[PDB]
Amino acid sequence: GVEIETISPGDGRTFPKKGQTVVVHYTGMLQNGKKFDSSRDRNKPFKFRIGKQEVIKGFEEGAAQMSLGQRAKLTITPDVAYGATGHPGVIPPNATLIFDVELLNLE
Repeated sequence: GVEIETISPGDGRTFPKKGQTVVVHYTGMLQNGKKFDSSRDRNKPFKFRIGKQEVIKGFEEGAAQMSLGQRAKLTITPDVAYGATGHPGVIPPNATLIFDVELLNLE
């Protein structure tokens, strides 16, 4: 599943909803610390839509438990990421993924 370790609290009231556009900064790492993706390098927020299957399952599941202004470390098991196949490029089979995520806005 998804483990959430809070670095900075959100308001604890305002969470992502169906029909909303989620606006976040994120950085994705393997367990060994290596980066595979980021929004922070381009220095601009990344947007994705709840329920629209635009990101891996674990990432959305984690974000949906975050409130406005929260920054957290999401630990995501392979079965809700890329699983036994991994993905072309950095991500190997059975990769538990680490995401540094900040929930900036909901549009």
